[PDB]
Amino acid sequence: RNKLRRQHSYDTFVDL
Amino acid sequence: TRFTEEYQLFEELGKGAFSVVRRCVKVLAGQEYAAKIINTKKLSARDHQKLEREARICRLLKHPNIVRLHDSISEEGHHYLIFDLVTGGELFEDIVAREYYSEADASHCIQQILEAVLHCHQMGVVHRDLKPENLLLASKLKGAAVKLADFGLAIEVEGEQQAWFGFAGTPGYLSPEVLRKDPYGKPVDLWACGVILYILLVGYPPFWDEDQHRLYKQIKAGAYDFPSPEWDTVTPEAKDLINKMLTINPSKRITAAEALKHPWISHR
Ligand SMILES: Nc1ncnc2c1ncn2[C@@H]1O[C@H](COP(=O)(O)OP(=O)(O)O)[C@@H](O)[C@H]1O
Repeated sequence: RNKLRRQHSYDTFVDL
Repeated sequence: TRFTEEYQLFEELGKGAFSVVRRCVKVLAGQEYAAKIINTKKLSARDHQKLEREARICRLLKHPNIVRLHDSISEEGHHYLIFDLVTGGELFEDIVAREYYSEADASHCIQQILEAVLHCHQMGVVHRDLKPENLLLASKLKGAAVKLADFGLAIEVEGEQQAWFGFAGTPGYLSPEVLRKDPYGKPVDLWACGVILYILLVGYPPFWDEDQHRLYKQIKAGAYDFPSPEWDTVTPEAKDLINKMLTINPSKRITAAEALKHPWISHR
């Protein structure tokens, strides 16, 4: 349905 | 100072954020490790703070399902983290390659993950960044141990004392309390465990949207479900554990200790 892609780590709030 | 003297570099295992992991042996001992080689010169102010934190936090953690840090050494322009060697790659690449796991293999997998998280918690460490990318497999062999890694975003907590420790982690895996900018603590790791279990059983995540604004709406609202047909043949006790983990109120949210006593983990 959504499928699985890799996500990165943020060390602050970064509006994307 | 004292890495060049005790350790011999060998072949590259991977690259990263101004890091290069090589296999190394401690010459005299003869034992082989992974040396994470970090470039001090090219690191930000903020990156040094993490390196120091990663080093301090990792030193506390002795567990079979955590990647052990054995040594941390500062020479001119280069910092070396000496870890257990792990040769099985990320849980991520294994979920992608196998698409999804059986309830049997999902239970065995998350059980190890929960024992890693439980150790972290009992030592007053919250990870904040649980995801398949940050779990590694011991070796390429059968039933190799899942080992938790990447404590670059991990925080120390005093007992059960919640606080606003900052907006940190991976959008898809973040907890509602962090999204709501609430004081948080140990329970955030159990929301991530929720997301990992869901991913394990059908091979896609419970919360997605192109728009990060919408993704956060879903997560804050706990807007997930168990679509037909792929979820139809999945036990109600499997779902029961996910719901208990994906509870938007961290107070009523199941703990690592509880999750391990859950009938879907404990017997089989
Ligand atoms: N202990 C280890 N044994 C073997 N390979 C490792 C080990 N730690 C990290 N690696 C691998 O080295 C590469 C870079 O890792 P690192 O820079 O520490 O973190 P990240 O992969 O999150 O950037 C990746 O391929 C990672 O899987």
